[PDB]
Amino acid sequence: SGFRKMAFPSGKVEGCMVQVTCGTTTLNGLWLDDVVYCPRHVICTSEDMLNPNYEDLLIRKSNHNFLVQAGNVQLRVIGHSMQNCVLKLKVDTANPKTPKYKFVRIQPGQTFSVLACYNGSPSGVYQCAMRPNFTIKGSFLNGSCGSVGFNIDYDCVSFCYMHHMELPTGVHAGTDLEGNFYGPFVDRQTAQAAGTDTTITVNVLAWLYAAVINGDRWFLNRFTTTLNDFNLVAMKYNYEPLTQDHVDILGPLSAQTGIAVLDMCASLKELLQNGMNGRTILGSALLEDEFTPFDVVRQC
Amino acid sequence: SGFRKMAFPSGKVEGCMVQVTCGTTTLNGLWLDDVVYCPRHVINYEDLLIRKSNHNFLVQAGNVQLRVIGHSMQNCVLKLKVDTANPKTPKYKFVRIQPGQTFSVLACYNGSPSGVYQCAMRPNFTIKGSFLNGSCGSVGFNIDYDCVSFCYMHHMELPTGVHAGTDLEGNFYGPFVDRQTAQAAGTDTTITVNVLAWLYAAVINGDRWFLNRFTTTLNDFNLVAMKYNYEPLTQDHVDILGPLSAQTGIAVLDMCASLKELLQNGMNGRTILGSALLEDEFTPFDVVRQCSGVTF
Ligand SMILES: CN(C)CCOc1ccc2c(NC(=O)Cc3cccc(Cl)c3)cncc2c1
Ligand SMILES: CN(C)CCOc1ccc2c(NC(=O)Cc3cccc(Cl)c3)cncc2c1
Ligand SMILES: [Cl-]
Repeated sequence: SGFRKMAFPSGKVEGCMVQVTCGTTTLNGLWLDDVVYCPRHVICTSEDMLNPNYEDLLIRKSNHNFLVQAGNVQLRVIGHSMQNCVLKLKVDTANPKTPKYKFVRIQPGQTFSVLACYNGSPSGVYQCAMRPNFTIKGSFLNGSCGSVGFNIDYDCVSFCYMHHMELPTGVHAGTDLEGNFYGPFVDRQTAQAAGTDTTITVNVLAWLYAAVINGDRWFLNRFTTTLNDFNLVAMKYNYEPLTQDHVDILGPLSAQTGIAVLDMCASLKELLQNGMNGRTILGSALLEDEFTPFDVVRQC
Repeated sequence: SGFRKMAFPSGKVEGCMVQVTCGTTTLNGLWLDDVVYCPRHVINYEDLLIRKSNHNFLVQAGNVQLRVIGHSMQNCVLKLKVDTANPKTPKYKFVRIQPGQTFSVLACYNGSPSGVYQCAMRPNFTIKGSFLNGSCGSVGFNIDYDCVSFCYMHHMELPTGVHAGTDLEGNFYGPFVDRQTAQAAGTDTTITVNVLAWLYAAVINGDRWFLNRFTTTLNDFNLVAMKYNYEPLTQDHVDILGPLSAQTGIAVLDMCASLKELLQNGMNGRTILGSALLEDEFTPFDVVRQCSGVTF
């Protein structure tokens, strides 16, 4: 019993964190086999950030300009290449702590653990989700760039995010491990703003099923709804549309609790209309959207 | 920017988790040097233990079976002497924490770490954890520099869904016993010094709507706080909040008048750090650590 925001154990990722220095800029790198992956803006000065020409900046660099430090040991850079917004530094030593891993690009609504690092040293681990507007609501300070997001399903680490920047509203933007940004962002100091954010509907419904599994039923009702009527109501509260794929994904939790997805959609509509009335659901006074249907089944 | 419930990196603890089986019972153990620590309920405990032999305890570290060469009981923890020292044993200490203090939990099943979360020792000595059957022996910890301080070992779930356990010397937190009997957590209270620390974290992050021009005496604040089931605020707590008070320019008793108005009037449809409730599971040290980026 109980329901917590749970992160994956970070050990397999801690053994991969290194510090990367280029000129006056220092950030974090991910050392897997003989390659260190880091944001390409490590080659930039703050002056270069408005309109950097990364190809022009990188051709001017030599291997010995990149200072890589793994713990108290200096790694030797023997090559470099740029792949989208990530720099891949070939090193002379393979990481003996390299776990079984994959690079995965996630969709909005998906959750992952973040190992926040500074100077190649892990400082903390927290759980978060890719927002519908492609930002993450992280907890990051200057020097956290290169900190990674991951999932550990079984013994394989799936790296899905690398931190690159903080937007003016305090939210964060980054790329997958192939250097492709999530969202319409660029690694440039230019007028960029996150689009209006919305609530991850399929995740709130999963969390309502978690509340039912944990004994809480106060919010249930005798009503059902059509998917279209639910979406018409949900849009008004800045909730993401619920698709038939989401209804299908909620099938197992619906079968376990005996509450049809559209019946649970009707409790959600009522909660949006009424508020919580001094009550809580799983210790929260707000509707939680950072637990996927998969996370609920795994934890409960 | 941003404020998350953050746990310590769990790596140094993952390398210590093992599975312990005795008869039909399987739970988790903590392998430090040549000793495996686990809840004694895995087996009148001294009468039950005298009947056991070393080979009855099946200890598994990954895909390797460890040989038990001895055993002893210390309070509610069983200490299994093994023939192999853990090469991954980190620098560690066993520490007993106070209510209000926070720690990270590495939840395990079958000696395998499944998750890490951050939590607080409630004033009623329970923890609001997330645990299923088989989680027993999962440990709570903090990290100071490169030293792991083990402070909690999970033993059981109470009827209300909250959890109870011991320090690593086997002493329970709270008035609990490790047996099947009618036990209930006492009425819980809010950790006042922690809510104030989280209000300072909100100010540091740009959330100031709850600030007011007023101040209060410590006595008047405590008279009001005792009415809302909030823990008393001591002069030690006021002293501990000193650094955050100096950084934000808001005196502790000035922040108390804000908390008093929040208790009497409510949040009024507003949120603080994305929450509609007052959060009490961040200590003043956790706030300074997260808002400064201390590493391990
Ligand atoms: C001042 N106040 C907002 C405190 C927090 O300050 C910060 C300041 C910087 C942060 C950061 N770094 C960058 O954004 C660097 C950068 C700049 C332009 C483009 C790119 Cl691609 C990269 C990352 N994460 C968090 C950061 C919090
Ligand atoms: C509510 N229930 C239907 C679902 C959750 O099931 C549980 C069931 C058991 C849980 C558990 N184990 C024990 O309590 C075992 C035990 C029994 C009596 C005395 C002692 Cl000292 C130990 C630990 N942590 C979580 C547990 C969640
Ligand atoms: Cl995905």
